[PDB]
Amino acid sequence: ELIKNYFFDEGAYDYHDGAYKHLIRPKTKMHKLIIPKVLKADKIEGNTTYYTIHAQEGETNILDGKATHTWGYNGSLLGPLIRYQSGRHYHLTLVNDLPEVTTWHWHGLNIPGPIEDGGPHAPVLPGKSREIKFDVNQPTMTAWLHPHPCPHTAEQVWKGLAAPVAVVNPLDDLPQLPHTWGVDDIPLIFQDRTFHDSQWDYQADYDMDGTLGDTALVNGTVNAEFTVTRPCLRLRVLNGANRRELRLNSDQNIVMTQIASDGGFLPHAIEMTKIMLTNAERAEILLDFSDYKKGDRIVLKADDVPILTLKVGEFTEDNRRQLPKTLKQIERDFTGSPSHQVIMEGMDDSVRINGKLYDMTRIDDRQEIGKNEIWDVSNTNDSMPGMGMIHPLHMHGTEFLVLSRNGKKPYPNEFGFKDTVAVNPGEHVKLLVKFNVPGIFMYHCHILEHEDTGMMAQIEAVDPNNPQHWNLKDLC
Amino acid sequence: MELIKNYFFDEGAYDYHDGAYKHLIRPKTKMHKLIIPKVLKADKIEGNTTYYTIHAQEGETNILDGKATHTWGYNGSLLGPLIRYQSGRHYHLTLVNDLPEVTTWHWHGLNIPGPIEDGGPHAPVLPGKSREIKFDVNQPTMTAWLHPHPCPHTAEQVWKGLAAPVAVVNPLDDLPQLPHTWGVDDIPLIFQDRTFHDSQWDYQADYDMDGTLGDTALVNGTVNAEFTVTRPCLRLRVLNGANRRELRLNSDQNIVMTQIASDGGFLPHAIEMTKIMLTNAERAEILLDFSDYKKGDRIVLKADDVPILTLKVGEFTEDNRRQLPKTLKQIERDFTGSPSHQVIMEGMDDSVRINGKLYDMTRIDDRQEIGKNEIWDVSNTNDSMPGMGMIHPLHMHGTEFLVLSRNGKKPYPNEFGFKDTVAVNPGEHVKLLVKFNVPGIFMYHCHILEHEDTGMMAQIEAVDPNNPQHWNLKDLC
Ligand SMILES: [Cu+2]
Ligand SMILES: [Cu+2]
Ligand SMILES: [Cu+2]
Ligand SMILES: [Cu+2]
Ligand SMILES: [Cu+2]
Ligand SMILES: [Cu+2]
Ligand SMILES: [Cu+2]
Ligand SMILES: [Cu+2]
Repeated sequence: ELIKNYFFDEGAYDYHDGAYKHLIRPKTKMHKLIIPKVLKADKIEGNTTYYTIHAQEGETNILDGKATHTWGYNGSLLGPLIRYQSGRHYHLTLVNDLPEVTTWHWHGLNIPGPIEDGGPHAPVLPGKSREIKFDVNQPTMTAWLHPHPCPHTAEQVWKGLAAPVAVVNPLDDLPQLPHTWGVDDIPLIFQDRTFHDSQWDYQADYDMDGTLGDTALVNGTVNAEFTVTRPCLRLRVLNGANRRELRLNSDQNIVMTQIASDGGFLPHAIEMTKIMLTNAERAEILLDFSDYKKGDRIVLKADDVPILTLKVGEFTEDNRRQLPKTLKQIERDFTGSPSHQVIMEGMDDSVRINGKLYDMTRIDDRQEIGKNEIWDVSNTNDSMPGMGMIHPLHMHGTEFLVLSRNGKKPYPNEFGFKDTVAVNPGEHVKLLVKFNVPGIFMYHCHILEHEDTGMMAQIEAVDPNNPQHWNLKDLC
Repeated sequence: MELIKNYFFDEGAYDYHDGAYKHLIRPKTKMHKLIIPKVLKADKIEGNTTYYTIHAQEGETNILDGKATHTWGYNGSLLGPLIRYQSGRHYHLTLVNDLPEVTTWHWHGLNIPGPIEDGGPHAPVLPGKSREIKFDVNQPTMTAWLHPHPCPHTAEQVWKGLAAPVAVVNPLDDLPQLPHTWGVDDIPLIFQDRTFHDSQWDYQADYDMDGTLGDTALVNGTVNAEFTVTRPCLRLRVLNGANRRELRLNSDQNIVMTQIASDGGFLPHAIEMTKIMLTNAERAEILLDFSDYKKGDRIVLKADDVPILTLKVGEFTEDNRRQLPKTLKQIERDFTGSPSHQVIMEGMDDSVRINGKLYDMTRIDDRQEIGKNEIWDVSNTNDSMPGMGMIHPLHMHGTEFLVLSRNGKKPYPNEFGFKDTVAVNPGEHVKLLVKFNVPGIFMYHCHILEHEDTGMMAQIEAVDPNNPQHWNLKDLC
């Protein structure tokens, strides 16, 4: 009934690789946890909400010595909480104030591709800016924004470009849940970085099988501590490393109630003392500190290494509210042969999707919008422990259902919608996919060095009432 | 603890189930700034007595952005000002009539001597003439209101534009933690439905015996109302002052409403909810909190899927949040036994009848000794079969009462506090606990005003056993 173990096949974990790097608990002061500021609108005129977002340089005190040269959204590093609302329209002004081209990929949002998507087709030259419009129609969930150029996605994210996104659909939201951002409701944006005189050098730490960093960050903070002012606490976890798998445990094995995955809430909640997330996998979780006095620390650790210390303070309210046994209604009853097939293969430099690398001008698949197709994403690495690797399939422009893993029921927290799934070596994952808008989307391994090296294919979501010519140019 | 994500009353008997119901049309005008009713300044304070003058008058109000709209109003063109009382005080009121027909001043909420001070259908003020009245006030901290209650034009007159919010602060039960800065962190939300004929209100045209409905929603006589929130906590004093329309208040972002009070003062404990339903005259004081909102973000409040008020978040000047006690007000509720009174509300359209009889102004329909706690059994004999039924709100003059039971089950979560107006669903027996404090003749009537007019009104005598006053009843109607 209670889960006390990490989910994916241990034999293929990251630490088996020959160029892994353990996390080093840094000898710095416990820093206070940085909450990303809420992005105010520039104006509201109707059902349209206006947003401006500068991607810009800056210097951030992360260590207690020098500043660190960082890139960031509307800031020095990282980015603000960008709230959307299902059933609204949004005009965004994407300013580029970096010295190289960037994009704005809305990892989670189901908006037209490839321009709004912010995939490798929506470049913004330095100095220049861009405007975009899109409706939003999807469930209540946590998304995020990262650059997705070609082929420098990895470098950019490393530099410090990431930002949490919150998409509240009034129709499936639970406002019982802690919603006081910063107090009872916080992000946990896990990242791994190496410091060279308090500076991040991507070129130095680069590895084509995934760039690892010896120090863990949390919302751009190191040795982060957070004072819990309230009994319930909703963490919105996110692995935004380039490769590192996030193995989240606690030093007192506090029960984590996972209420949501990437693409919205789970049918039912899932209690567990530990959790593994691959790159870009989100998890919304609830902890309860009723049975703790004041001053008691609860350390959260990536693997062996502390990353966030939850210090119990004087509770101001009681913010515990009854939840429904069924968090969200989802039809899962769908059988039949897969009408699509994705064969992820190779490691290091052998990374390829269905034998091919990425061609920006090519369409690699087509699927009618609105229809429920079944995909078969697989991984042909060596299952023999140590030989294998865990690739996470991400798909733009859609949330999908995990139906099965090699015929068997998916892990207990995979019944809810997902836009990012882990694929173990020798595993056939069968997904149920439906595209709501039309347009060109990507599907790619979300280890960002694999993406850069061509583990990226495109799909056209076709409207049957508007066959569209796509004139797609290569940009690299 | 749970969060209420639903209205309360039986959906099968909602207003929209009427054959000739009218959906609310969002009117196509410019967003208007919400009109806050000015404070009623005293005319003089000498001692424990505060002097008040109130002219009911005509005028012309800019509601739509084209032509003016002929309105009736208290000390103004439309509606009226915030009238403040204070428990344990005496008040001399000069009620001036500057209308072209007879009106009264019914103080809906106040527990003052009937039927002259009450402003019931016995306290007419002929045009041009005026009246003076004296009364103490001794009741809890609560939101009341003033509407005209003549025979039988109560409905017409309210429609013309006669209403006013009333605030009664008893020092003994008042919570000064709560936002008290009227116009800033503390505002009314007087919901009214009206139809415009070339920017003009025609009651006669829109009249229906089963309740007059209007295609446009007003809020403090404002249309497309916006209000700038200059502060984190905001205390709305919600009031349905329509003739029939039931106010189903919801938000498109499901902001939690913490109900602190009902009609007759505060609730024992606060009640969080994302939605709420109020029948006519039912008042609800609620708290919204905008902590988790940046600046510029709109929060729409809508009546049954039609916006009525846009709360725009502005630059907070203060933090006005203050910890509230788990118990907002202590109330004895433990009271058993057989009902010593019975009210049988029956009929729709013009079948409206209390215990089989219509309204007779010269007849006393019941008697109860003051001070004592009697139990009533208000009920409704409409058809429970969905569609076929109607929700009648029982109002009683001169008293606040406690809802004990609804068909033997506990009352809705926000009905433990005192009330002067209760909804009665079809097939429902509501058992109330009532006590009159002053003596005098009071009404009890359905507060759909076109029923009150057709004659869904009965009278009760509140009898002082020690000092009876002989009652001779004459009809003006
Ligand atoms: Cu994405
Ligand atoms: Cu991504
Ligand atoms: Cu991507
Ligand atoms: Cu890969
Ligand atoms: Cu009334
Ligand atoms: Cu009354
Ligand atoms: Cu009345
Ligand atoms: Cu009635």
